[PDB]
Amino acid sequence: QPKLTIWCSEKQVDILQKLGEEFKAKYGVEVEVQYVNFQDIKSKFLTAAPEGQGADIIVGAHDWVGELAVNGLIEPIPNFSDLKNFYETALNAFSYGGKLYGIPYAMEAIALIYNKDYVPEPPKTMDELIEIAKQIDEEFGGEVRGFITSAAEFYYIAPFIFGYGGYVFKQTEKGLDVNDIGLANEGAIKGVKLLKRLVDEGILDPSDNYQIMDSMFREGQAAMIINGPWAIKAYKDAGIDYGVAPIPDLEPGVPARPFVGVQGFMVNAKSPNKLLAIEFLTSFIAKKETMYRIYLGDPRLPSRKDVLELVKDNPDVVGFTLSAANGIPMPNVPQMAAVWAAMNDALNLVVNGKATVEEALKNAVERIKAQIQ
Repeated sequence: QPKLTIWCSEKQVDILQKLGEEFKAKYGVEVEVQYVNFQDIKSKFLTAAPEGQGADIIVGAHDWVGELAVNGLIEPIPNFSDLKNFYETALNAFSYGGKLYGIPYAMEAIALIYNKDYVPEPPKTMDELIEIAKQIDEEFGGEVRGFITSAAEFYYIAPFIFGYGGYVFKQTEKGLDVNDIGLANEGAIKGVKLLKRLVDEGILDPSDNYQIMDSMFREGQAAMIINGPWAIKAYKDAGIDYGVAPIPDLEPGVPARPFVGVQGFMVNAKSPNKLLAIEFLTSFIAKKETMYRIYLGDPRLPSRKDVLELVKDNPDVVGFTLSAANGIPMPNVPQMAAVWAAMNDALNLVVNGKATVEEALKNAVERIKAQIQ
């Protein structure tokens, strides 16, 4: 009795069970499908897969790909034509060393979230956002914030840094070059100079952080914020008439490029059944129709362009997904772990007037290059 085991999320079980039944009828292979918590998946896969007890297909975060791939535990996915229908950044997020290592089903990035009671129509550029923030600050006498984001937090400032051509690790045809760090190039400096300008013009406060951004918008005291899909239901429950759009273009023709987190299916490279696993993954799971069902089961930003077309009657999903499509995957390699605190520290120095952008970014990249060695 040849079989495939899949560890998946709770909202995928029924879809994957039915799909596996189709697979069994076409290929004679039984598909056993099991809900496993995201946390339990990475850890149990690392310990079980080396002993031949790993599920044949798992779900997981794109962040795991570098480790899983170098340890030889997940299998490269050969190219197929239907891949043209996936967002480039979803595929890139599941790619390592110039090879694809999974089929993404969901993306996550931040975008412009705005209170329609204060901003009927969202700004198309950052200059327009700034004008609008100003008028809100200077009218409702500082009980309503015109614009809030987490000012000293790298994850929230990234869209400015990357929009202008900043980058963490250079993206090449053979993978991320961890020795080519772009967090202090001209683009990167220009992005953080934008941040600094926001603080200098009194639009952002150096104390601004996530809690303040999130609570003020929920409580009707913020016109425009930059946040992700995870926040929206508490704003919905709180009766905010909110919209979602991409982060305004930095300047004409220069989109903001936020970090993007991606969830995907991966094949066990130790599986005795990996050829059939890859067939199930590429010919069944990866299909437009299946990916659409997956979205209906758990409405996360789709990894496929043709699935977005099918669900775009929701205006939120469009604004978020367009933001994610322009974004940059959080690097899926272990050298990223050192980057966050060095960048958060740099940004902190900038917003509190302690170091110049040029200097804060040069030192952060010095600190990072040193930690990687």
